[PDB]
Amino acid sequence: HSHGLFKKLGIPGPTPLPFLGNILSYHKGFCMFDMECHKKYGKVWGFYDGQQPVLAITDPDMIKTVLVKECYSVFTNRRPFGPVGFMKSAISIAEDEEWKRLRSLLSPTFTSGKLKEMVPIIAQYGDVLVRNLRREAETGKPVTLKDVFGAYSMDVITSTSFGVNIDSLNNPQDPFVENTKKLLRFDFLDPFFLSITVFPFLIPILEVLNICVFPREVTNFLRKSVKRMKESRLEDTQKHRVDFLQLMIDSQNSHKALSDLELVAQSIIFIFAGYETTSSVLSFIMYELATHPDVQQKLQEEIDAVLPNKAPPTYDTVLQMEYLDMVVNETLRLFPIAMRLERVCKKDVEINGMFIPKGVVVMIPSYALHRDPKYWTEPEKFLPERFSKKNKDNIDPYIYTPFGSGPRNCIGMRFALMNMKLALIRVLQNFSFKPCKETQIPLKLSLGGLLQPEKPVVLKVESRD
Ligand code: HEM
Repeated sequence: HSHGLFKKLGIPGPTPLPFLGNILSYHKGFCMFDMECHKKYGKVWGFYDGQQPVLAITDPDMIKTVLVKECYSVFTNRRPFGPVGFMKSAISIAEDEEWKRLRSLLSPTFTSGKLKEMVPIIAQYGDVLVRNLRREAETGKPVTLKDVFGAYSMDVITSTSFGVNIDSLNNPQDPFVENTKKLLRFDFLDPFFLSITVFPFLIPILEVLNICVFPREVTNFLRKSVKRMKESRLEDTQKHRVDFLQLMIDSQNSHKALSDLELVAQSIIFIFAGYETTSSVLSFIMYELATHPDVQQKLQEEIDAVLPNKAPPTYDTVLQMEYLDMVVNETLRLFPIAMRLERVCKKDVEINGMFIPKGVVVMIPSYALHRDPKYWTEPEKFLPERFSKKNKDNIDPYIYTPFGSGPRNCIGMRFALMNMKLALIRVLQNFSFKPCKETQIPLKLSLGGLLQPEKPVVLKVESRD
């Protein structure tokens, strides 16, 4: 019962109930709870996830000392979350020294160089998306974005980690599409995870019963999948391509190296971390564009000016589109799908005047901060202008953090950005998007612990001649 803590330190917050902490307050989701506390406790506050104390911070400098300055020594890990199994060694779950080794070994995977080399691969599935989406534009019945984009997203993950070239959308069956599909990001407000937070003592029990938040079904398949390919597939050499797996294998053959269990776990996590995030953001971007016909027109003019007569998109060409970048960034402001960044304080400290005791989870409420009236004129509005070179000097890099910051930010950032824009450039060269009847306006965020549409986005899709 650390419920005494925040008053003992003099830190404001809502009143915990015995056992539950402040969880009952999650009935309206992480984001709405965060915005409420901000409005009423000011710069910093505390609360309890069961008996787990969590201190929220909104100070640009404070946030930076945590994410940047003192990542290495004090604020290195995220909070443990459930029985994790062999995935305990995935880079985004790993901790302290184990984590640093992996971050180092996997860094070259996401180089500028290696990114450029993957353009021809992912571009090839831009084509396929178009081909596909076209079919629906003829059908004239409203499109489901999460489905069209999920396909695209899966298509791109598979190929860029050993080239498993599959049209997911039309191959509803293939063993490989089915397993991966089931790799859905976790809802830390579902019945299961709510119980884990209140009875965290129940975790070691589950670990001993070989139960795991990553279903046995999918991970088994994948290890046994990666199995055949990793050796006895490319054990014949020739036509070596660029993909995360080879990239990781190449460091397997001459604090170095990756084990045959650690490599399987990164492979899985990349999917987990990339699959639904990419597809979701892309839905939010298409939503914004359809409910803002103007911005879409502006965007299609830029694309056409840079890439005349449907010319195929490229690396250098993509880094050159400033309005595209603006639209992507605005969308992320409004829908920063991680919602919060979190670090566990490993030892007593004081940071710009405020003392953090060992064991507290320090939490930065991204969704809140992105909508804070202090930094944003018209917070709730979709306005890409906000991110023009003529203004970007006015956005604070520790208020706007859709991919986090410091040494433990999204290692897949440049790749996510490039991949998404590629999808957009090709989709927008060919079609336009339009609100439907079944389109929700204004859209409504879920009650869950995911940032996602309450009801999946469906839009009218019109071809360009
Ligand atoms: C647009 C979709 C995506 C968004 C919004 C996104 C956002 C983030 C955020 C906010 C974090 C936490 C950073 C922190 O703790 O401060 C993160 C971590 C991470 N992301 Fe991304 N991400 C996206 C796609 C990706 C992709 C495509 C990959 C790689 C394939 C990726 C791999 C990771 C990994 C491995 C971590 C943990 C890094 C570490 O602990 O060293 N995510 N992501």
